[PDB]
Amino acid sequence: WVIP
Amino acid sequence: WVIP
Amino acid sequence: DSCIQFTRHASDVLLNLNRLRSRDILTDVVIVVSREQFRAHKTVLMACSGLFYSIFTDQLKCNLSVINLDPEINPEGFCILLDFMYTSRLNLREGNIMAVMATAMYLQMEHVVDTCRKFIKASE
Amino acid sequence: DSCIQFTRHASDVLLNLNRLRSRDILTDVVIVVSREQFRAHKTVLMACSGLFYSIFTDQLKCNLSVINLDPEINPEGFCILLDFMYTSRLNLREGNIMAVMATAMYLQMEHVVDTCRKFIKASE
Ligand SMILES: O=C1Cc2cc(Nc3nc(Cl)ncc3Br)ccc2N1
Ligand SMILES: O=C1Cc2cc(Nc3nc(Cl)ncc3Br)ccc2N1
Ligand SMILES: [Cl-]
Ligand SMILES: [Cl-]
Repeated sequence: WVIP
Repeated sequence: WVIP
Repeated sequence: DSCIQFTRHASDVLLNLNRLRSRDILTDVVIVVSREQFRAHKTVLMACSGLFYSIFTDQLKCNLSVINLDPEINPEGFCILLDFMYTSRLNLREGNIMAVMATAMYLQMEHVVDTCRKFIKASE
Repeated sequence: DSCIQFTRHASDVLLNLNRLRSRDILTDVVIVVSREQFRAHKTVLMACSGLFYSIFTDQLKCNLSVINLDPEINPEGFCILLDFMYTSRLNLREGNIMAVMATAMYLQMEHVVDTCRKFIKASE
């Protein structure tokens, strides 16, 4: 999971 | 396009 | 093999499937969550959820145009997860995390369940 | 928004759609290319090809279970492109590049046409  |  | 690969292809496909969803093109099922209705593509639901995969591979349920979820399922939690299926983006907030995690467990969406458990553990 | 994103989601969705294709699950159209037949999901074809997008948004053709391609289309070129749609991998070889490029132009698959033109320009 990432900060888009 | 890339070499997978 | 000696194939070449187009890096953005999978993302571009999903973006187009979401565009079809937004314009209600070739949607083939209604998911009923209490008083709310959500139109979707059976194939996308199966590709994202262990529960929908099991439902639409059943010889009788594969032909249903309406699927009713358990009454305990929250429509907002479902909506957030349906958006995630078509976009890869999850709108996880303090106010919705419990409903989202419960819905992802029911839908059998393992990666969503995992991030919810980690975000909850960080706040305790 | 304040969304989080699961990097591998789009690739995982496409991998599952290809698994449904391999087991012939929920395929809803046959593409006829001369003596060959190819089963597929209308939504995936539309998401990958400007030609299929135009075909399945037509109020009459959207309901067809069989689509016949132009007789000039090579079945092997189509097969290579159908595989690319479901996997992001393109099996481009000296022996098939002309047929693949011609098929991608007909199908309106701009990124495939672009790499074919570049590979052809490098060999001249
Ligand atoms: O957390 C998750 C997400 C998910 C998706 C599917 N979908 C499919 N799985 C397989 Cl093996 N083949 C085709 C399809 Br469509 C099955 C289980 C799960 N569990
Ligand atoms: O080279 C390409 C690939 C492609 C795909 C689509 N598909 C869609 N396009 C739009 Cl804008 N919305 C929904 C869908 Br499905 C249209 C044109 C093209 N040209
Ligand atoms: Cl997931
Ligand atoms: Cl393309």
